[PDB]
Amino acid sequence: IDQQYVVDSQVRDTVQINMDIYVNTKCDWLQINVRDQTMDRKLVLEELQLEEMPFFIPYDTKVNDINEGEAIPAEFREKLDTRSFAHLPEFNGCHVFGSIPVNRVSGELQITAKSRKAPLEELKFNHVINEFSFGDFYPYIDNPLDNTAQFNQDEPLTTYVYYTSVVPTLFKKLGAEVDTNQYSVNDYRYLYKDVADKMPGIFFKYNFEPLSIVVS
Repeated sequence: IDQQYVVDSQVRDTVQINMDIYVNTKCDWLQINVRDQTMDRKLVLEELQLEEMPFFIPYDTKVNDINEGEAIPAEFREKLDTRSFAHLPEFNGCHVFGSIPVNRVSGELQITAKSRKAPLEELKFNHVINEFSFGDFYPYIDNPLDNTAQFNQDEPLTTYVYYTSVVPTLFKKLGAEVDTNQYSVNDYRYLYKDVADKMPGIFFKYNFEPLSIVVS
């Protein structure tokens, strides 16, 4: 097995963004938007499920603002109920998950407060990314943001921005019909005082590289 760079001929027009995230805010305060070069902000309503949860950071999850044994405050381990398989505002949470078809062009997925705006007290953008991927899942996949979390109990209104650069791949062991992609990422954070982008939140910027990696 060897991998080679080739010209991204046959550029697909669209790609699915797959997401499974916990946000430390109740669902009904949240809005999720997509925008790209071609279009103005489109509200993502029907493509995602938003479900109330007690916010928690799962095990086997990188806790990725180490700077600001165990970094998870034991307060934020998973709460259970008899039918798992009403809390402190510390545990306000929303499980956001689904797959969104977007144009395969430079764009951005935004999770922010609905905005005459959510009481800051209620807003906390601590989050856990269980999945964030592009295209069809495949056995070799290794997404940088999967199983990661950011939290800061002292900075709830922190804005997190991820810049993801997406590379389409052809694994000859899988076929060309499967929409396989991998990405690299660089990360930014902004304190609320600086942001006061005018509304804070969690932002995934994405662009698609004009090459492919062929795996033979």
